Amino acid sequence: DPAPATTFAHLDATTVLSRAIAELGIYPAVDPLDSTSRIMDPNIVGSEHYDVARGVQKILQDYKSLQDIIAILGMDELSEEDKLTVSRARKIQRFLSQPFQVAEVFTGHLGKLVPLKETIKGFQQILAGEYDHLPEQAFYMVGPIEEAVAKADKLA
Amino acid sequence: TTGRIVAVIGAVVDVQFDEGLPPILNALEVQGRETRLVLEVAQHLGESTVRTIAMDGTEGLVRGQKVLDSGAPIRIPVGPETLGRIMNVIGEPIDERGPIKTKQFAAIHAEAPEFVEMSVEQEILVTGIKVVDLLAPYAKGGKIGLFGGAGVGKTVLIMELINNVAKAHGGYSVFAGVGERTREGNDLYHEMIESGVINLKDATSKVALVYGQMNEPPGARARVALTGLTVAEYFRDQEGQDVLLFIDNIFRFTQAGSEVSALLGRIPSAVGYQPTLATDMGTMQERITTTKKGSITSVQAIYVPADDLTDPAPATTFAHLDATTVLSRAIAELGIYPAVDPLDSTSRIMDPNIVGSEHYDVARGVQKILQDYKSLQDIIAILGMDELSEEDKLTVSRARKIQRFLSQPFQVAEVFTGHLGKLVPLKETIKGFQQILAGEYDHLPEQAFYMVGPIEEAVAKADKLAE
Amino acid sequence: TTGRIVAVIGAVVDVQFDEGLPPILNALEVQGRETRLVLEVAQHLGESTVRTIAMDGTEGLVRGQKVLDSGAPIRIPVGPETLGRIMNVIGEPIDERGPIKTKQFAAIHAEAPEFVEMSVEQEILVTGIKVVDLLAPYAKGGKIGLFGGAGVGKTVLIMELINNVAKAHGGYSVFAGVGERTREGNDLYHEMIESGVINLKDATSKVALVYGQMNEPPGARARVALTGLTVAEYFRDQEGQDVLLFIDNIFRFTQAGSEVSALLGRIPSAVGYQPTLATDMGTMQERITTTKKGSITSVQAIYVPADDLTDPAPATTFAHLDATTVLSRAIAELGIYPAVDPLDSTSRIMDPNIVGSEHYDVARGVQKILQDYKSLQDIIAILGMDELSEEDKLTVSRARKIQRFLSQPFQVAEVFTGHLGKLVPLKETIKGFQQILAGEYDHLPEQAFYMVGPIEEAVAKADKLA
Amino acid sequence: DLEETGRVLSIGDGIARVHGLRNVQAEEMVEFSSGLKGMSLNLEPDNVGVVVFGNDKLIKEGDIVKRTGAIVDVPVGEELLGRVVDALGNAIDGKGPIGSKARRRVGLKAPGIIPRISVREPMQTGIKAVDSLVPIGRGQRELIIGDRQTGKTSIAIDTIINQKRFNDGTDEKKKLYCIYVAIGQKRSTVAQLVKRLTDADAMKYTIVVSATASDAAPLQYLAPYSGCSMGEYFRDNGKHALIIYDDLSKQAVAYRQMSLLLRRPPGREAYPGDVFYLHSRLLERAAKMNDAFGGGSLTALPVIETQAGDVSAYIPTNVISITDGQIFLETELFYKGIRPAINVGLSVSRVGSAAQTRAMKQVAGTMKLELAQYREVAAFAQFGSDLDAATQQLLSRGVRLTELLKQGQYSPMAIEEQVAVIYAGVRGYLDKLEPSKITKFENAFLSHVISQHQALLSKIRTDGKISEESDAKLKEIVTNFLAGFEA
Amino acid sequence: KQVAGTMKLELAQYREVAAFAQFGSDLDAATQQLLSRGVRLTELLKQGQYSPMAIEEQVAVIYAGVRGYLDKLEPSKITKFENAFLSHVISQHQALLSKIRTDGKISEESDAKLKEIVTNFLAGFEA
Amino acid sequence: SSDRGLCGAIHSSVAKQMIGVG
Ligand SMILES: Nc1ncnc2c1ncn2[C@@H]1O[C@H](COP(=O)(O)OP(=O)(O)NP(=O)(O)O)[C@@H](O)[C@H]1O
Ligand SMILES: Nc1ncnc2c1ncn2[C@@H]1O[C@H](COP(=O)(O)OP(=O)(O)O)[C@@H](O)[C@H]1O
Ligand SMILES: [Mg+2]
Ligand SMILES: [Mg+2]
Repeated sequence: DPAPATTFAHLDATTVLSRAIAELGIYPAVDPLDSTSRIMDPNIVGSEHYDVARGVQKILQDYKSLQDIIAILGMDELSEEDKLTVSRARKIQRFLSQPFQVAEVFTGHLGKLVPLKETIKGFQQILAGEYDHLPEQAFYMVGPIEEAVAKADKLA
Repeated sequence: TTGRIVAVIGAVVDVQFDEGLPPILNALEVQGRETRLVLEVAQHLGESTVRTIAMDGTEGLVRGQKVLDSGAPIRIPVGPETLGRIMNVIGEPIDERGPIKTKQFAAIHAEAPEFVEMSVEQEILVTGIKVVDLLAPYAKGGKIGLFGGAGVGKTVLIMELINNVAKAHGGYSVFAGVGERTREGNDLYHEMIESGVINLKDATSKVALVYGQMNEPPGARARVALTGLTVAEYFRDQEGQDVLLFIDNIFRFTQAGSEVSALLGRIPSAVGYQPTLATDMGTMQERITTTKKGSITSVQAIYVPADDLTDPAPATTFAHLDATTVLSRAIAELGIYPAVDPLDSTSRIMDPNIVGSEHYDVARGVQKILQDYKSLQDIIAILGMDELSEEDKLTVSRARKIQRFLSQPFQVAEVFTGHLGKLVPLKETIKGFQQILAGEYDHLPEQAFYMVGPIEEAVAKADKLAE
Repeated sequence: TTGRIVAVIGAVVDVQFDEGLPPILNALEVQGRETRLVLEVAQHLGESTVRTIAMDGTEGLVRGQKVLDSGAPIRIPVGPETLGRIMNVIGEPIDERGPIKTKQFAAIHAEAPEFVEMSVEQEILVTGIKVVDLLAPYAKGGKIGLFGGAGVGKTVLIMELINNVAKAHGGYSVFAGVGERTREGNDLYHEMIESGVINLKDATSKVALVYGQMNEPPGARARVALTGLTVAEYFRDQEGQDVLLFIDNIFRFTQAGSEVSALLGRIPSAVGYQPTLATDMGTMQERITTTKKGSITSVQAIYVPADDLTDPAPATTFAHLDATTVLSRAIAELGIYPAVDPLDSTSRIMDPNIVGSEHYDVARGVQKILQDYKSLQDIIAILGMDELSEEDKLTVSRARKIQRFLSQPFQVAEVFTGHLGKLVPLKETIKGFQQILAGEYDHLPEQAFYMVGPIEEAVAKADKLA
Repeated sequence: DLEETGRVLSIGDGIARVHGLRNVQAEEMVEFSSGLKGMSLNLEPDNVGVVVFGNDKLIKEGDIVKRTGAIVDVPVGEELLGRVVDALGNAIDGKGPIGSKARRRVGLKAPGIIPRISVREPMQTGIKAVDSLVPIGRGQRELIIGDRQTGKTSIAIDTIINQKRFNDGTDEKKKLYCIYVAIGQKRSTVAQLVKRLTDADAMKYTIVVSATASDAAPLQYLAPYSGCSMGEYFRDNGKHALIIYDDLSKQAVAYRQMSLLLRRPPGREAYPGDVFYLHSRLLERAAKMNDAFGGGSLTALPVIETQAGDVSAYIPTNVISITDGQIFLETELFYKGIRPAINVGLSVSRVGSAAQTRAMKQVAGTMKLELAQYREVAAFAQFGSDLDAATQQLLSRGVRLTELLKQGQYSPMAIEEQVAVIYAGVRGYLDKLEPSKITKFENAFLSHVISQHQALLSKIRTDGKISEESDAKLKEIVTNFLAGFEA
Repeated sequence: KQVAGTMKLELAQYREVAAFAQFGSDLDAATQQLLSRGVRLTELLKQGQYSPMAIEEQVAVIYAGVRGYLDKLEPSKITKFENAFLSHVISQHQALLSKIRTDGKISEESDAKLKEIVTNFLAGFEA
Repeated sequence: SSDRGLCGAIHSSVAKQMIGVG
């Protein structure tokens, strides 16, 4: 639409929210492949931050490309390599969600603030395959990665 | 009689005449310009004011500037003396080689040849291009159209046709650059000096050139096709000769008109076009024809806006042709060149009583296997190749090979392919495809058939791919 | 008074009057013509000039040609004398049987019955057709969407509704052919004559016919529905009847409105429809209703452009429908007549608060069993019939019996078939289907319920077979 | 005299704004001082908007325009037969003046509701797919529709060519005069058209009305009506006429040009609000007259070009809804080898059986059913090896009837030749024959029955159907032939 | 041109075949080679920002790919290879790059020198 | 298992557990 379309070029960082992401219960409903920042640059944020980000984005994009196949035929027709991208991506999607202090009435969780270093580490670790043993739901609506672990344990 | 400019909005100029009113289509001459500025009368507005479109830029024009009625439409030089020469919309030489010393001139507006002047003769014009020759062959004196969106291969294909057909043509050729790239005109000009079809030193030139490219304002692109056409019309009648007419790109005639349509006070028709789109095209296209007096083989590159063949412009053009070559971006995206859609290209002479039942039966066989493969594509693409009948996967492998055997390295395309260009005679094209259909090369791999000339080269390449 | 033509642009004519102006919606008679040329005032342009929409061709008209203001809208002959007659939009007979001798005339534009004039109650208008009355029943003064087309027994269903409404409710019918194809209007005419609902000899005619044919100007086609409705309004207002009004077809009413609107220079709305789409539809549909005096119940054939139910035309129409009768080509091929799809056809009044708990639960039970029967049909082609459970064998049996008991011979189709027609009362319809579900006729053969009226004839047919 | 004459105020794009002419009638033919005609489509308070029948260069501001007492009518009659004329009935074949003795207005009301009887008499196309599954009757309007280059004109040409077998005959009832209206086409395309009809010996009973791409918009607009009135002459005089409008898509475009430039309001796709009316009033003039009116008939085959299969676009929607049925052609059927490219699932004639003879009626019902049963299972084919014999049979019978509906161009068949061919398929004689061999089989089989069983073909015609005796005959002809075929 | 002259059409055929083979079903030696080559060139065409490459360095990198010398190197290693390879030829072989740049071509001598560099480097790299 | 796929996790399930049949 002309109005939003024209606004993009006025911004140094865009957060694009998506109704489809919201409807999946993912809040904040950020489209992690449509939101950009002019400082997402290895020379500004450092190569580690930059690499984890590009990594997360690649696994999410790879997941997205597999979704036509998944919707018709389902999980079962995927190679073992694809099933792993799907499972890691789905855990990453969930770990992108976060309980807001301001939205506590709606989440039913206590609002959380994750320091940058711990954000990088949590996703760095999911990408490294370190929690391929943990269930999806454990990554949903938590703060730091430690909370995901403790949530997995509590799922007995 | 003398008139005065009263309004200038873009290409559209209003001129008031106190005495005699110039009739519609008349060429007016703007006084006090460095270079000749022609205005063509479009409408009589009332109150002794005519509305005109300009044939060159209107910058510098002043309200009140004097304008003279020439007394006639735009008249251009026609005859042998236009051969080897480059003209613009208004018949001025643009090759810096001086005057075009013709005995006679012709108005660029003229009536279409009557129904009684029509010919029904149609014999095949072989090109050496596999997909064309096999599936949708050209006829001598016929109207040929090359449809395609942006960058799919219209011009390369038309340059290959000039290479394969015009170079060795006995009579005369006309090439009309219509709203296209100046770079391509310079390219073509120097390639024809090189090949001798244009000679700058003697009188052996066989090609007249007429150019009104996309650096020109719309009035010029709107008429420059008429200019080329008129040159060809002369060679057809006043010499009775076999004329080749090439136009790249005839859409630009229609686009030009759409550019000025609103300033001429028209309610837009669908998709932003002039309401007159079809009649405009009609009185133009009906002149591009073979008659009893002589033969024009016309090849017209036809731009397809937004890749959409239903766009009023290309859609209305189809009915004017005897053979249609349709280019596709989906096919070109595959590396298949020429990017001819073998299921969307047609010819009037694709008839067993004309090409013989052998040519016909193979052509229809080729299309059937491509249509069958197409009808399986989206299906097996998600449901598995192994779940197929042993004769289904035989058509799938054969169609995939035929798809590739339809591709061809063009002489004109050497800078794009890295392959030497190939010309394939008709019988060899028929034979080759006939053979793949009969199962004769199921042992050969797909890629052997990709980007080659005759079928023996598919065999040679198969040996080279082994080791 | 008398005005002069100042402009003619196709079917739009501008008339200038020297004294008082005809108000909008007035009919104007053009002078100096072979046949009548009515112009309907659409706007007051200022400067004593009105813009009109022509009810026929404007070929031959001169600027200056005299035009007589009739003083009112289009007024047409109304009453029992219009029955069995065919008229056009402006009230003229087009059946070549001479003048329509009515004492009354009525203006084709009238406002909807006022809020106080409304019935606060919803009643079934019993058709005596089993599928309709049981599963998707008609509402007194409501609107029904008829989905069908050719070959599905549509003309027979119409002719029978005309018949059954006269027989059960003492109500007359009106058929309004909006965009009637001339060929099909003739055929329809003779089919009615052949079936009896029109009678040229005596005066038993049950339907009045109003044709707005395809080759007529937009205005004519846009107004015929009103003309038809006006005829029908006579029988409600003056004779207290539960009337039937057929509109064939409602989409063409909408499209004529779209055309007229385009001709008057009005900017088109979404999907190119008239900006007044909803009001055009509203001011006509609201006339179809139950008043304190009687009711008009309308059956309206619906074309769904591009098979899009969200298209402005059907969307707007659906706002007014109280039920749908869906005629199915699949159903007809199974020999089931009427070819009503029992699961696709719906009704707003299928509600125990309206039709009663017993009518409701039997219809639901019928729907449930026909829904269940389909679920097992995949297992039918695979496992065969003798692999089902004793409960599931019994549902297949009962559902197959229900399907056939939904078929009904029509009186209007006696000539074609020889079979005697049936009009089943509501209580016998409910009773019949009530008992098949209970398992009171499981012992009976399946073909005994086919082409039968009441459940007693299902028993008499079963006894008759060897 | 500003009552009988006027002067041109402004002229452009085929529209002359004329001052005066106070007495002109709406749609009256006026004349410019150069001799060009015009039609008075807009009568406005201070000008007449005149639509120009020729090139604008010949009209200037201040030119005198005259009412002539002219009337928009066309030459009419049997002297038009074998002739090529323009929109107005002028000869363009160059064989001198039409010898016309009667004239008829181009704009006239269609027969009302009463002068008609049901459509009953077969209008025989000679195309197996059509006569069997989409049958056409005299008085019907049946739409031929599809994207470009799908075979639309061919359906019409073969229909015209077919009538020779009746016109050479001595039964008058069965004869059919043909009118082909070319709208917006190129002259050389029309030439090839008349050449084909001439070689087929079809021109002697055909009138060709042609308003080609360079003819002014109004001529292209009038042409169908002109051709129509020439057919009404036959219809109104106890005779039968066929008219092809090729095409109505182009006619609409031409009228749109005019309405837009007359500054009438644009609607969907920029078409005006009277374009449905334009076509509806043309097509209603096809009719089957009752015996009181001579019993004549006019059958219309309008052609419509769709864009990328969009039957829900504006003009297609109009003409689809106006007509009595549609023959839908498809590109993908065409290249699959299904030619004529008729979609049998979608095509429909609402007249139907009423327009078939008992012989065809018989075999066609079984074919319709078995093709419909085929269509349901059609997708189980290429992805089916482990099918039950019941659905294996439906597929086999289906692919084989599909082959029998294929037909060459320019060779329409007699109804009894058609039933003989369909008989072979519907009775199961070709079930074991390989699909690829069916077309060869039919040609050969038909050549045989025509050569050696003229009396059997004579019988199926005389009897009106296939009797037990004809059935027996066919059984033994087919079986032995098929045996010989697979030898 | 010498190295990239057929590559565009080749990459277009590779992408088509990569899609058609998307379901891992027994492929002939021809298409399996096209796939192997295709995936590898794709890796060579990746590039960071702010370090545009001199033509001769582009040529040497592409050369490695189009001549098949990397057909067995694991695709995920191609980038690490290119930078390693490139820094080697920049310091050690300024003479070869110089000649390619100056002559604007790969002579038969330069071709031989290049093959020797990449094959032996790649082996060292793959230890 | 078998040659034929498109049957859920039949083939993958035994392979995870794992001369073969199918
Ligand atoms: N039964 C048939 N068998 C083989 N070829 C056919 C058949 N019918 C038509 N054709 C050919 O198919 C092409 C298209 O036929 P045509 O009758 O021109 O279709 P159309 O839709 O009228 N084309 P256009 O008006 O140019 O868009 C022509 O080359 C015909 O000769
Ligand atoms: N026959 C061909 N062989 C190889 N490449 C081609 C061919 N035709 C086109 N191409 C590629 O596509 C480009 C666009 O072709 P061109 O003919 O200029 O497009 P247009 O259809 O816009 O005239 C060419 O410059 C070339 O790179
Ligand atoms: Mg080009
Ligand atoms: Mg055609």
